[PDB]
Amino acid sequence: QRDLVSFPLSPAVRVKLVSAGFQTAEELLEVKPSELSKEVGISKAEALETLQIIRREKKCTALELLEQEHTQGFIITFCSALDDILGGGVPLMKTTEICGAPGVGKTQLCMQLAVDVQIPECFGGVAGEAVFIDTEGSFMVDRVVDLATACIQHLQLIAEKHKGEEHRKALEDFTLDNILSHIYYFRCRDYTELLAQVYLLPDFLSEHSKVRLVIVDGIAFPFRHDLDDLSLRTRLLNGLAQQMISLANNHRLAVILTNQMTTKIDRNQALLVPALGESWGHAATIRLIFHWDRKQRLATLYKSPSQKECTVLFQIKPQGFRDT
Amino acid sequence: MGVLRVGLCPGLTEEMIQLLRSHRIKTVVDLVSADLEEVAQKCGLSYKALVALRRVLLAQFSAFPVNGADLYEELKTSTAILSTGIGSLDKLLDAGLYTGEVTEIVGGPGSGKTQVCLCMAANVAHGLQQNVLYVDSNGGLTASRLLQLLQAKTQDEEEQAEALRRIQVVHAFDIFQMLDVLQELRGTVAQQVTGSSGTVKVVVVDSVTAVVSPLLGGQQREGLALMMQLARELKTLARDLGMAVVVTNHITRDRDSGRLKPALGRSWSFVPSTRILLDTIEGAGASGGRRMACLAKSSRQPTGFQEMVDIGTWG
Amino acid sequence: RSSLKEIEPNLFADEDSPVHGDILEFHGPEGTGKTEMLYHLTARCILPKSEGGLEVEVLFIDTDYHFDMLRLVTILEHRLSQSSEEIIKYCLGRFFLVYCSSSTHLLLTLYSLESMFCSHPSLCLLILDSLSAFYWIDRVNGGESVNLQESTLRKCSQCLEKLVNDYRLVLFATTQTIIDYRPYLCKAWQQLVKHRMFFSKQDDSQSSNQFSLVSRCLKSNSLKKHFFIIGESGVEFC
Ligand SMILES: Nc1ncnc2c1ncn2[C@@H]1O[C@H](COP(=O)(O)OP(=O)(O)OP(=O)(O)O)[C@@H](O)[C@H]1O
Ligand SMILES: Nc1ncnc2c1ncn2[C@@H]1O[C@H](COP(=O)(O)OP(=O)(O)O)[C@@H](O)[C@H]1O
Ligand SMILES: [Mg+2]
Repeated sequence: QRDLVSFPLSPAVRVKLVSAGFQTAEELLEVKPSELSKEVGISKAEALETLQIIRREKKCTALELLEQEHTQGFIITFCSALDDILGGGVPLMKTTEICGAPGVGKTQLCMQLAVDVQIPECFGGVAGEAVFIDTEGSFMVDRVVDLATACIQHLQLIAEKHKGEEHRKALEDFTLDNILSHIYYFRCRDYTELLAQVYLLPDFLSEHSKVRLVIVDGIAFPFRHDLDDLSLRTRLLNGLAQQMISLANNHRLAVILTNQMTTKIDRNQALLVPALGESWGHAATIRLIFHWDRKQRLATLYKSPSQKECTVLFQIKPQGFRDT
Repeated sequence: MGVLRVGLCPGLTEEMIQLLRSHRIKTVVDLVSADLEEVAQKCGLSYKALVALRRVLLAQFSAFPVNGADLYEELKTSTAILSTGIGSLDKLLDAGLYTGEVTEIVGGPGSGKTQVCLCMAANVAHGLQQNVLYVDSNGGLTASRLLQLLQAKTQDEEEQAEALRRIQVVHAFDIFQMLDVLQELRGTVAQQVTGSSGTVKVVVVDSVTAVVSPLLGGQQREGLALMMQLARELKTLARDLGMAVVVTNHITRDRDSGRLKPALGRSWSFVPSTRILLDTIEGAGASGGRRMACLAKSSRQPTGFQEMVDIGTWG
Repeated sequence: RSSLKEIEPNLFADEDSPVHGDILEFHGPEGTGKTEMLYHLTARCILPKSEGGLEVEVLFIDTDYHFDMLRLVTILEHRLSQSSEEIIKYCLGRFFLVYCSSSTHLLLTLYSLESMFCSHPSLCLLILDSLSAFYWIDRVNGGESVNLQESTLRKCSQCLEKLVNDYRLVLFATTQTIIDYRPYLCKAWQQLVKHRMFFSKQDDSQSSNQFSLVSRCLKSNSLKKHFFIIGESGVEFC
């Protein structure tokens, strides 16, 4: 017994079918479409499309999942302590969200992750691509060039120190122009454009199967202005989160999202909390917050299903995201 | 009933269905609602064959009520007791968890719902040696945490390797995918009535809110129907096939007008059988694995009892 | 048969007279003592005269699949003054149960169980739990037209009223929530009820046993309030 409500049927065909008095697909499977159309007053096209959509609609256990996640590596951050606290870097097949006060280094982290995703597997990278979707216009090519130059300098240094021929073999292809051609750029100035780009993502990822990272630098800005109806915003945010997690699990990606902080006057001493309400709080697999403390930037893990929350210091150098 | 098929009931022919659908009476519901005398003499059909057909049609479509005592002795052995690692709910649940009920946990961000699900699944798979099916909808599962939890109870590689392969995981991100997965599970277990091993006894849904939350909103009505259908099929699965089903959920408005309440509105409140409201402590002793567990609805024992559960030092 | 004063002084004494047939329904939110109240009513009235009950038979129809054997057995054991292990099986062997999955299934079971009725006359109470569990499904399935909705529900209503008036039975039912209530079913159900009451409970922690009830008696328009206390051994009244 399978109720017809559990199928992606059009409301009209569903309502006329249940008005006829059918409540199981097991007997719709063998009914000839001619008398089917005659009985419920429909044509052949809707009958055949209903039949195919009904008939159209794997067995992986924990061991296979463990093996698969061990096969694919982690995205390096060039911050050793941040890699240690996160289990080895940014995990794949999961949605990661970063919050923080303005001018704290979220865009620098996004740029570094875009650069770091192209490290060859021999050195310990993932060797993939990157997709950058900008909603604020804060993507400057000069900073990316500087970060890539610093990364290639460090990579050459460590390769020379290792003194291994296989390391040299994976460097001539690792040139500035090649790595900087593997970052695909978009720009959505409105939340509708961002949603449309999100709907268009799966085909783009089907075309380019080497992509292993998707960055959406700023999701609060499109949704925090000119939107009086809160329910519509909540529905859009929930749908976007579901689509992003579906994309991450289907294409083996690492979704990176950026958020904003908002002052909350609790008790009498105001403190900063992430924006977009409380329902959005558990829409991301991992949540990270960047503090300021006293002239010292701290990266504190907030929510994760793998590691306990702690605190790690960091700072930004003219070479990019670094530790110490 | 749909169109006439051979084998549905004895003594069926095309003349019968032709005359009945000419008389504006085809389905079983209006045929039995209409008087048997009316169709018998008004249409002139034979009374004996008509009454025999009606009785054999009802009998093969009905559920005959049974006595209570006998089913009680059979349920004495059909049921089972599942322990997770803490007895706070165990004492307040007639000294044992119920296999065949819909229990659920409501908790906010970082509460520990999936941690409870993970530890319970590990305990069920390893200690009691049965297959378990886990359904994830937001990527909340990591196999490293399962391995770490298993290592806290065993130190042998073979046991860890064997335990993992009996935990089946499937990804469903839309309500149609979840419905298809559950229907496939129902069909497979119906086909596996002969077998005695390999049948999953515990079914866990990581998050039922996230899947159905986009479907709500507006002034329409299809989302409520979809969630009610999902609840009905979950209840039928758990009752008929004797499985323990555990789902999670979120909380709603905490303002002055509305107390801390489970999500999905009022209609979802009637669905589950047991509610556990995880919470975090404030002030001294915060952070870490210190979480306050409470029993909101049990419908079997007095409620409103608060306890302590540690996860950081547990497993 | 139709007597409601022998062992019902606490709740249902001074409102009725020995008559032919009646219909009762229950309303209120979740966790209000509904199923516990039905458990009390059925356990108090499933014993023979010598053991304190009425030596009557009750049929159970379940729709929410929330019926629990262990709670009923425990409440029976903790109520029996002569509590023993060998006679509880015989005391509970006068119980009939059936499970329902859909409104069509409910109607088909209703039109099938007449052979059961004619089998035994000892049946004296009929409980239908949560007839409100099939609202949204067919409400959206039937379509925009109101007639296409609750059609099977109207047929079920007429079948139930016929089966309760003709056979001298008593009916109990439970309804969910959507001035203290809202018109939920079709109009065919409002006339059936002989006494309607609402279930309520506040959020006081130290009085988790506290419960409240308010009833409407349309045949007399009498406003009556009742108070009861939940307990492990049963439902206490004061
Ligand atoms: N809505 C939710 N969806 C998924 N997981 C949730 C949800 N709400 C809470 N959690 C879980 O609650 C847990 C509580 O955080 P906590 O840091 O204690 O866990 P942890 O990383 O497993 O800890 P530890 O490794 O020390 O045992 C999180 O790990 C998170 O997975
Ligand atoms: N070329 C550079 N050399 C050194 N520090 C830099 C350089 N470019 C940017 N920074 C520092 O990195 C920080 C970047 O913050 P930003 O990513 O803009 O935060 P947000 O994304 O929240 O606006 C700035 O505070 C700036 O001081
Ligand atoms: Mg920025």
